[PDB]
Amino acid sequence: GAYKQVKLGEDAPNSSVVHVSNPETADGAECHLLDFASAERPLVVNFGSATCPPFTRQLPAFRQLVEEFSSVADFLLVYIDEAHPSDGWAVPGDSSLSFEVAAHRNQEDRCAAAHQLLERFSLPPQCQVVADRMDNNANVAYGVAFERVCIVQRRKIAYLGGKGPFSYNLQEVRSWLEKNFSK
Repeated sequence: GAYKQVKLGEDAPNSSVVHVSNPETADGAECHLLDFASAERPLVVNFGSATCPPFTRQLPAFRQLVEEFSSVADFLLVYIDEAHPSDGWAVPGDSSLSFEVAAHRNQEDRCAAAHQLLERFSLPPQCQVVADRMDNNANVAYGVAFERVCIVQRRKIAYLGGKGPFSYNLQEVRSWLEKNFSK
């Protein structure tokens, strides 16, 4: 109504997004989040942007999850609005892991930033990538505060990272996957 609040167990919002080609569908094609979900296979959805350090710091660990589990689970990176958009002048005095991105003007800018991200962090095609639409519908529906992971299973939210200081933890996602595939 006036605000959204998603929780564990609820139906996963079928947000509108745009494909970002990640070759080994047409680049920029419109699609929906649940287009990437299949049978009882978990879909691990990782929301963030290049200027969000908690997100980029764990992108290598995300890549490893994709490598270890893509035969049994699907992976989707949803590129949202920049956490810390650049103004182009100030020089990060520390060498930083990720790269600067200015505030997106349009969908093309957001898709371009996702293309930059995929190259910088060596994400493989099995890590499917989309960009949120410019109305930020996926960001708002999934309650993302700069970065979040949601695992969708059987059309419902099976895992939803919390709001604590260290709630964004891809090794907790690893644990979920280990449990799901264990006897």
